[PDB]
Amino acid sequence: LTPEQALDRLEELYEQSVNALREAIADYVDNGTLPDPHARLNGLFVYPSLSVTTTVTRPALFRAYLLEQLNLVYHDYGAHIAVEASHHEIPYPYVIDGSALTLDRSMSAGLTRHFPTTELAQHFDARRVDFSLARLRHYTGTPVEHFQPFVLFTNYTRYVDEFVRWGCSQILDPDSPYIALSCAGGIWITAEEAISDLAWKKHQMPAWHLVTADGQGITLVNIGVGPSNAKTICDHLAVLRPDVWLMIGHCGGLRESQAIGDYVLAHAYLRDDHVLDAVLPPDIPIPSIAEVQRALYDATKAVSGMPGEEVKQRLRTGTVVTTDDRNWELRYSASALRFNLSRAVAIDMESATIAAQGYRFRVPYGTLLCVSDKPLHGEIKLPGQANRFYEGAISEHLQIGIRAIDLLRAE
Amino acid sequence: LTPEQALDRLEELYEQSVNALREAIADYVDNGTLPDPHARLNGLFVYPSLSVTTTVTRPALFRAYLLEQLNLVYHDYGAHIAVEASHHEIPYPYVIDGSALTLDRSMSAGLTRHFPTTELAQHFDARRVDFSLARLRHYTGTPVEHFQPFVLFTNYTRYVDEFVRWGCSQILDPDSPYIALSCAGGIWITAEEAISDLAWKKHQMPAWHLVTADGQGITLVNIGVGPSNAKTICDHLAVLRPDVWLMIGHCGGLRESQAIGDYVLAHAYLRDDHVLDAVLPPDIPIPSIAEVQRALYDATKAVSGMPGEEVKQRLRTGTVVTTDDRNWELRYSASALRFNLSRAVAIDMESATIAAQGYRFRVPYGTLLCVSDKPLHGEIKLPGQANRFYEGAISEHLQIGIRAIDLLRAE
Amino acid sequence: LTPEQALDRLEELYEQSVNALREAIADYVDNGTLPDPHARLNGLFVYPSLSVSCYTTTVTRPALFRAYLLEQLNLVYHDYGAHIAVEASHHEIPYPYVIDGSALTLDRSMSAGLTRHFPTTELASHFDARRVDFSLARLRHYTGTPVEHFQPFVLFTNYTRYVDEFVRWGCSQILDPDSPYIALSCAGGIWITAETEAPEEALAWKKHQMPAWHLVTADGQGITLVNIGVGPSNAKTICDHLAVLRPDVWLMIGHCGGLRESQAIGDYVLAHAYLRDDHVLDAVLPPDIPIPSIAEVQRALYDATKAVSGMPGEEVKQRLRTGTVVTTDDRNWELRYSASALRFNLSRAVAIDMESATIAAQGYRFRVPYGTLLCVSDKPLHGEIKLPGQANRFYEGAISEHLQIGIRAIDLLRAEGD
Amino acid sequence: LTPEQALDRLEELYEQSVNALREAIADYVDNGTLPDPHARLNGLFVYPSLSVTTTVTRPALFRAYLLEQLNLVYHDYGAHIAVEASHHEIPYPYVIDGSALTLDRSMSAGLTRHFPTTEFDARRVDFSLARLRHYTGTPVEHFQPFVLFTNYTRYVDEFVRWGCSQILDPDSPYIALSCAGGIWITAETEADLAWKKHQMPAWHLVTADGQGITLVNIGVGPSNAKTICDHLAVLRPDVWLMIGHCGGLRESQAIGDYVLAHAYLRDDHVLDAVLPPDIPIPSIAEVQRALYDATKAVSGMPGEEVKQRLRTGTVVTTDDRNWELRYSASALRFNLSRAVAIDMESATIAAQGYRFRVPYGTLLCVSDKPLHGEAISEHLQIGIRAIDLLRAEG
Amino acid sequence: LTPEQALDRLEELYEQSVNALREAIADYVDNGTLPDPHARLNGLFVYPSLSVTTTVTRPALFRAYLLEQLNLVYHDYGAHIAVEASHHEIPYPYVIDGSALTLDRSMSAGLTRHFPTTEFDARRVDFSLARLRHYTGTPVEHFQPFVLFTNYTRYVDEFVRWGCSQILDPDSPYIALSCAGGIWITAETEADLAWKKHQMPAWHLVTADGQGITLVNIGVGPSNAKTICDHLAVLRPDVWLMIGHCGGLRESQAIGDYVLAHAYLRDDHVLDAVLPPDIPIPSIAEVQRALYDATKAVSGMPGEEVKQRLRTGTVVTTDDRNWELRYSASALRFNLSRAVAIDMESATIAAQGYRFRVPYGTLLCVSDKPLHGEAISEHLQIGIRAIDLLRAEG
Repeated sequence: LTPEQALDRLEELYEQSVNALREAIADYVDNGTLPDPHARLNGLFVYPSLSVTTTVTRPALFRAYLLEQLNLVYHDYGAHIAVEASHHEIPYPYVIDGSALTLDRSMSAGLTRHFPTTELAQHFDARRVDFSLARLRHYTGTPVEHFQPFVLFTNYTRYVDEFVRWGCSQILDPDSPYIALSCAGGIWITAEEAISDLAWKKHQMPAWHLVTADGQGITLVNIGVGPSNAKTICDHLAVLRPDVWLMIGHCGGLRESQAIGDYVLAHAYLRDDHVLDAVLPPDIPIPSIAEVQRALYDATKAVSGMPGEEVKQRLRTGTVVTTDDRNWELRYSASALRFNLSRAVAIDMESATIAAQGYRFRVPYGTLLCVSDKPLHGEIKLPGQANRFYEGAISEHLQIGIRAIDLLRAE
Repeated sequence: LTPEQALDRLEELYEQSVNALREAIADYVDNGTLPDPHARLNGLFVYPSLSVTTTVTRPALFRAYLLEQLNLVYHDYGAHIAVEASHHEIPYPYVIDGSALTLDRSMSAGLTRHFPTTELAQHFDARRVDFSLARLRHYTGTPVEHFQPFVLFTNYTRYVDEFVRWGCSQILDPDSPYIALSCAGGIWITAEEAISDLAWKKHQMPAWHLVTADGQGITLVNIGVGPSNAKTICDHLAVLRPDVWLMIGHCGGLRESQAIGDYVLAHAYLRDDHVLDAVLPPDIPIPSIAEVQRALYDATKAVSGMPGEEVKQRLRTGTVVTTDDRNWELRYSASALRFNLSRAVAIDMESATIAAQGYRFRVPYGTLLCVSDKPLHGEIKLPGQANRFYEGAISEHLQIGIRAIDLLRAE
Repeated sequence: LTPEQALDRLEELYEQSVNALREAIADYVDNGTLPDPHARLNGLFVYPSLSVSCYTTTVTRPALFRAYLLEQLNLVYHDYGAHIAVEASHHEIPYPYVIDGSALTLDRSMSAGLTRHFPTTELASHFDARRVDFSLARLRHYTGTPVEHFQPFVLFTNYTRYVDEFVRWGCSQILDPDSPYIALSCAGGIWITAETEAPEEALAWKKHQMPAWHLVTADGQGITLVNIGVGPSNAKTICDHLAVLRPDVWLMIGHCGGLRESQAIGDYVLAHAYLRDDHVLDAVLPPDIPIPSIAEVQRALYDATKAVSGMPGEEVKQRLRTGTVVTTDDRNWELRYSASALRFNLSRAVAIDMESATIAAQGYRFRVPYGTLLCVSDKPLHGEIKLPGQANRFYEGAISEHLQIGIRAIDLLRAEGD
Repeated sequence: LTPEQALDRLEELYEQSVNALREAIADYVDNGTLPDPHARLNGLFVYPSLSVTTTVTRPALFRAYLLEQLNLVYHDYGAHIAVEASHHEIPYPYVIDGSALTLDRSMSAGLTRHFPTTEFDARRVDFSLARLRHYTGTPVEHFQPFVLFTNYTRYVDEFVRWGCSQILDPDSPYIALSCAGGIWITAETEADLAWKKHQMPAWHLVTADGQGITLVNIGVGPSNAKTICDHLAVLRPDVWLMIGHCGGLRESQAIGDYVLAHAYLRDDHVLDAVLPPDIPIPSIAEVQRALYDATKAVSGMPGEEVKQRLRTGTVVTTDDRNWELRYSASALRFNLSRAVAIDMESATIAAQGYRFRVPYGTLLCVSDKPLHGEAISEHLQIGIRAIDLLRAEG
Repeated sequence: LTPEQALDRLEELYEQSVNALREAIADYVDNGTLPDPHARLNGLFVYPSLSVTTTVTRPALFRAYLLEQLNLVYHDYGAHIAVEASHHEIPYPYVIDGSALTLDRSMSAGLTRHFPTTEFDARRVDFSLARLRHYTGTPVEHFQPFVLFTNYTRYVDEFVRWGCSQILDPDSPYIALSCAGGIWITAETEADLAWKKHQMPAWHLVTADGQGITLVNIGVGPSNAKTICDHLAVLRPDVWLMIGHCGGLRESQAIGDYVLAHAYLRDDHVLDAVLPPDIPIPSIAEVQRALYDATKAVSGMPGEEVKQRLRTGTVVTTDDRNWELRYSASALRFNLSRAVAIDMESATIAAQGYRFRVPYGTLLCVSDKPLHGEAISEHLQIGIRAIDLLRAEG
């Protein structure tokens, strides 16, 4: 029972099963020692279990989060918690923290035919959480410990450049909460090269964390383009239960009055990204969150300078069409009717996906896009072709994103 | 050209074609006189046309609205308007304002084989507008002239009772803007029987208008139950281009914490009403309007008494499931998964339909439902079975609806 | 236990359970006391169970279904020498079902308290007790009349004018001492017999969504007229509940839109098929499951139209068209005729309405004989659009006969049950 | 504008083009001469169109039908009758119904290049008239207006036998039995292999006025059923009945029992595109009634007994002959549709009949109880009495 | 556990139940005696199951297959072989393959009530073994592992003729030609009507080791095609080829040209439920190559000329024989699929072959140019050379 209690038993049974297995395996490599099926059947290396009931892992990492939710039940429901051993063995690939010193084909087949491996045919159960922690590091090029609870998603490396910039000067100012910058390379920064000409080549979703003492900083992930890996990153960032993730990206404005550099606030999404159709049908509505919508509207106002509802000029609120087909223009004729029915105000390739994932995993979400092109009105040009109007508004766009996270953290 | 101009030509050519036809027909009844095909081919009785371009009707009725939009283009675009005669004849059934003195089968077939009738195989063109004006009167039991721009939709005759109550005492108070009450019976009221034990039998969607000098009062329509005639009423009320219509109804609460009498603010809709699937697919998102959402939230706060965000107790915001199958409970098992995916917070039979119609016709919309039952938690009972908790909150519910219209009119 | 004894026990037992629960609730509303887990685990307020042999079911309101239950129980008892068992079951009656209609609703010490310590409704022969109470609780509300007044022959109408005619005919019918119709149960609680003063008022449309009217006979074999409004929703709804009363037949008598050039307002349409565009039943009965027509009902409706109307051969051949009826949930279907045109053509649609297919599909689902006899009140595709209740002399003058045919078919059908 | 000669006028314009076409091509094959391109546009080969507007063809055999059709339009509303040339040239292959070419693709390379090719109106009926004679071992001129459909050789035999019994006895109205393979039997004659030479052989039992029975043995599956009806439709039959065997789905019914369809569960798939499965196909009351009577009589049931061997319900037509291998899946639908019997051509004949305005019905005989683990001449006689009954009330 | 006797052990358990079953029912029909209910549970009628787990039946003919299968499991991994009784009773109708009952529904009312009824494992293969002999005029014991599929009687004849030429000449390996209708021809003998008695007749050209060709003439449409394959599959053929005619869809190709399928546009509908149309059906390279070779040889093309008469592409199989009547609709898809020819059974044989792991291929001959307005023995010979070639590399 009790808060501070069980939480130590978890770490106990956890590190208990982890080293047991890490050893058993070593005992098998250059020896061939088989683990005792009895001690195993009793939990030689099984994931800690906790009831009040689902198995957990890396309790030390989710330490804080587990307490914040632990006593928040004890001190008002009088429930007991009998942390013990579950009936789910930890897959060995997860106990080899770091890299894996390979063996030959026969040895590896033995690991498979004798020890516990991954089992597809099986919220957030110990196994699913470990699955996403493994990948998250690989995709982002950073440790899971540095991840902050307020994340920003971008599709322009220019934005990462700025972030790291702003993030360093912030580490230098003693009046700033930010004390360090975890970079996709695996380097820490404190009080000129945080950007590596090797992160992009090595990680397809490089992240950058602006850490704070209390662990309430800003994390930025460059998810790249497309609904597919926008869905990917979210499947994983979900296990760290973020407070909110915002899509700060570029889009094609679909209305006449829009100007390159204007902003779009999505209050609905036309889901033509396909990727999540089987686990969340296109007819299941994904609403906007009043809190984030307001933080976004306010931040645009604050940073913009547009007095009161003057923002109404360069800031439109409407539905966004997210598609997995970048060259939709080749098929405008077909898309025309759906764009008209949905009164679409803009089109991009990640928004809806991010929003729906936020919706699926109960993670607050929002999208603030920047018009960087006008496909149906001539004036054709996308990010990277010298649009002084869009480029000359990236800092501004990124600022808005940060102000918003500020407004949200304030609550 | 010009505002005050053309607007008089419209009424001119209109009343011109209307009497011409009304006469021509009389000339045919007890005479058999055929109208001159030449004068006809030149516009003996054709709908006034207006370009800057779509045909119009009853210009006198849409007088105000046509000006508000007329000069609002002249005084800032320097465009000319050549009102003339269109190439669309007015169907005779519309020129017989009131009732139709019948003839025999041979005479009626002659009207058909010789004069202009309704043509299905053909925004808001003269013909479609006349179609809806004809029906609107019949369905509501009131003249089209009394309709106010702020309408309320209810599904409980109890609410109409209250409205008429409150509406009469308001006509008496000289400090009230309201100067009269147009009743579904066809009676006017000024400064004890506005409710007729014959309106409900004669009209399936009785309305009640609380008129004002400036014509900015509150109109209430009892649409009945079901998505089908919720779609019906809207197809018509659209031609009078209302400023907003709100669904003030009862619903089944789907969450445990909800209490009979609580309120639900829809921020999204699970469209299982089917009725609008062919003209607006279930995957086309219907967002909420920030203005109405706020007017509704504020009004609930104001009238409720719940301090600040205390409303959070008896007021939930979430997606609503609208269905055309009232006995959904017989099929809970099937509906379970979709209710869970959509995180449904309540279920009713008109909301989504009203919202989508509002969305289709660019008419601001919103829904404030009152939990009058809890299907998945025992505590079973619907409106009319003596729920002192729901009934003892109808005035309150109706007040909220009115406060909201007040907040919206204030803008 | 003999059939008649099985019914007496079901009654005594049911009433015992109802009363036990009403009482236990009063003790709670006052002394704040509640029932014992033991007494309940035995069956303090539990529905009785009826078993035969091995089929078994829970039963509710036995007195209301006595004739029905007796008929089925007698059959298997005498003809198959079956054994009948009656006794407590393991399903408690949900307290709302013992309240009746209205109750003493006060505070949270009630609403929340009741469902906390007493039996509530938990979703997850043909129909079991809870399923039947569900529908029984609502018929009352929807129709404005006691469930025990419903007759086994039902007539569904979509226009108030039919109710007017039905009530006239009925009133003048109970006034004829050699007629089987003895009383007229009206929506609102009004009961009309011979020794009744002022039968003229026999406001119901304000208080009830689908008011009903019953012309009862000494043996419950009269005629029930339910005026369902408009649309597939309500049709589906009323039928869900009306099915538990196990009706002999339900007929849809109402107006429709004739879709053929040669049709004349006032003409009749005998449906022999349905293009289901009502959507309301797609999930539980896909549109590809055919809804056939019942030969005996077709025959009764065909024969009644002839007899009652007096139409001779050729007149019948033209005024009484028999084909496919399309039912839609979109009243303003005209606004998009192009889209509908194609479907109408493939189905050789003879008419379009808003409740037909739904009624028939429901009858099909619940094994209740069904049929449709509509009357053309306008011609949407040929220059005569009109909403029921406007100036339309030819149709209004057709209503009385249309009703008579419906009553004749029922009379003809009741007469064939041998 | 005269409903009579007008049929003869159009009749003239047909040979006026048939002769022209044959001649023109008879030349090219020899002399190599190509017809005047101007003569073509003039209307050298086109069909004789009509107006009251549509082209026609083979007015010869369609005389009765045609005359007995236009008259209803004249002596009942007096309509303008127009009979001239059309802008549609007859396809050269529909004109080889007189001779029999043996050339080749090259010796035809010009036939397609120069002469008019193929690329209910005239072109439509021609398409069917052609094939119709190939699928059956008979000429279109022998087809009777009352058709029976079968899928069991035992019925053809049982039929050919019965026919002859009637073909000789002067009392009967049946004069000659047109057989599959160009054969022709008359009262003055004596008593094969059509099954190898024809996908779907037929056997007509002609009469003076041509109001006798005609039996076509369709293949199996809904493909053939649809196919044969597309062509037959062109002769405007008065009614066609599917009389076949089926698997009984109810515990009650016994092998030999009859099933009368009152609805169809269409799993035949073949007509889904032109007629979506949600379109309902009703049963014809008079045909339903005929089959019922024909059964009551020929069976020997007083008027109730019949219901112990006769069953009315919804039939399921599938293109999956081995549907049993996956009944687990079918089950829900069979239950939902309260299925009574299952076969492979019924709904298809019914639906096709419904599309071409041809009265239809099906009388099936249970030949297997697939869900339970478990007469011919009579079955056929029933079809006959039903046909003859329907002919009477007509 | 001995891969040999084990096949004989299971073989024993079969007759151990076949004999039992027949006996038991031979009694009831006479004495009226019902078998010990305890004897049944004991395993009186059940099938001889296997484990290495699945029942088996008719191990007799399946000896070669069976032995030559278990061995691969022993001499390659040494697996436990279990051969005992199963919990599945043999359906009484699958045992009437010795006698021939003539009773009736009532005289069988008990057969179903008392005895075991019908309500790839054992029950499955039995289902096919039965029917397979009814659809073809031949016994399952004469089926060769190399099958050819046809839809044109001209091919059977062309085939039966050729076979005999080989059946007599001692040099050839073909010894006897099993014919449709129980007929059996040998080098010592002389030289019909199967077409009337069988939906799909077959004609085997047996050899000592039973590695000869076998020709089945399937009906028309994909229903028959699917149906025949469901049963044939049970004999585990080595390969079956569809050699039929088709309509050419390309301006180039000429009547008589050949079409080799490299993909299928499935509009046959019949296999949509068990194998959704989005599942791709690939072509077998070795079979594609065989047909290509067989064509190059038998045609007389040096190694290029062939491409002027031979075309490889995607075939469209439809259940709509008169698809032309609505080509307007088909057009988009034919274009999208770059369709080359259209037929009614190809994709169906292909898909079915793909489901049962049976090498497949189709060689079609253009017999019509429907979109343009416009050899047999060779076609058949090609099929042969392809078959014989594939037999060689095996």
